[PDB]
Amino acid sequence: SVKSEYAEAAAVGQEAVAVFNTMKAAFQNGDKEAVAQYLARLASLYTRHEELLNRILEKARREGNKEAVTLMNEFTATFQTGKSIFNAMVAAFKNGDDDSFESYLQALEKVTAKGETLADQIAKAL
Ligand SMILES: Cc1c(C(=O)O)cnn1-c1ccccc1
Repeated sequence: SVKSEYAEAAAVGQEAVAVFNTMKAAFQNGDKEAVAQYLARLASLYTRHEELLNRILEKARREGNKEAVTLMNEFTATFQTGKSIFNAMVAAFKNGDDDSFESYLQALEKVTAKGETLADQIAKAL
């Protein structure tokens, strides 16, 4: 069901949360080789989540489920905001710009928390 599919996407999202916080600790401690590997892991996790979310949105549209479509349109738009900030963080790491990295890390935390306040409504609508 789209709902088992939603729970699958939610767990993948949670895996990125977990890896992100381990990565933030590694960044603070100065362990750049660890950060590099976590950033690759996260890229894969975020690419996977994006794919699952598009499949859920496409299934909502074929169902003609208007409230689910509306909420997933908003949620996916916010996801692209996170994606752009994440890509900028990765570039700041590549450039050795720790100031920008710290900034982007903070901004991403605020974007993802705001984004996840839509989850309750998505789950009831799907
Ligand atoms: C997971 C997520 C959300 C959310 O879960 O609401 C909002 N943006 N992002 C995101 C974070 C990093 C990369 C791409 C997207």
